[PDB]
Amino acid sequence: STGSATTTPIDSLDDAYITPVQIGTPAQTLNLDFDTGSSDLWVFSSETTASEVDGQTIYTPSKSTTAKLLSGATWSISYGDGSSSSGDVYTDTVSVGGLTVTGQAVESAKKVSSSFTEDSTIDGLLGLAFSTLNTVSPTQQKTFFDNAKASLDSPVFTADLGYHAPGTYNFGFIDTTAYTGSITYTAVSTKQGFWEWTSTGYAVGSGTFKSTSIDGIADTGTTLLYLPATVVSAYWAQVSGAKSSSSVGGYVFPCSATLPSFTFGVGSARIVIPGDYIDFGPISTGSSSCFGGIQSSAGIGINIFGDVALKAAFVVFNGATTPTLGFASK
Repeated sequence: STGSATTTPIDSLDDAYITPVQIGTPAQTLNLDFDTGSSDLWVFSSETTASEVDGQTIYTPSKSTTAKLLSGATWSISYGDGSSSSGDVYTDTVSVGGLTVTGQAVESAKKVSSSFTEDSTIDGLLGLAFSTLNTVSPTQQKTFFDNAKASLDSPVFTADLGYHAPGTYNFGFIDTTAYTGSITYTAVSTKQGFWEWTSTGYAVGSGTFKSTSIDGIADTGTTLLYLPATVVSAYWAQVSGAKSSSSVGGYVFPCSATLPSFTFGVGSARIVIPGDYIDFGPISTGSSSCFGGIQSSAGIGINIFGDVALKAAFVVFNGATTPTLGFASK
């Protein structure tokens, strides 16, 4: 089997991407944030505290003939941005892009934090990291990918995120029309439950490439590129008037600037992030200070190749017995 679904930016900045997902029978279509940095499939639901729902589409298990309470199971998750959610669990049929899993754990939110409530465009998350991170207790549950894997033509999924445009998530096949040149594969460590890999270095603009190992995660659920402070300082030093602002919470730059590109290494290959991808616009409406898309990881504990980086590539998440990542230009 295979599946193929279009993923769409939620706003003009590409702050996140949503992908329609069919849950239940008859289908209830929710728009979920596919997150390769977490491992829970959770939804706004008929159980979510009413004051915490503001425009999201909800899953109502009582209207699904295939929903079953997963008795005794609960979940609770906290993300890197300080957001959180928790609730109980159903199993139900879940389809993405024509690929169906029966008996998928669908984590129904009873509580969500304010950042979720305030984002009317995101109806929940679909985690695509390793199932070792799934938060369901007392019986940990599998991700949609892990449940689909054995049925897929190839045990892979791919992320092809657009810059200010829709893109695609494919399951079970690699669309050889979707990228240019060849795919470079690199090793993955699953020790922390992430798609964790080591970049071979970076360049700023037309500058020389610096060979240096940067361990980090491929995380579709993170907007920005978070790298070591040395790397980030070297990038922003090439932008007149850029500075780190403790009041704003990262590097800002004059909206009048033209940003340089940023290159990262994948083995001997190179992915170039155009400068425009690094512009996240005014810090507040009408400001002439703009927020940067490359930020320091120093206060996180891990480097994160988020959407800024991943949208410059065609990315293969190879879930074979020994997982690997692949990157191609496009």
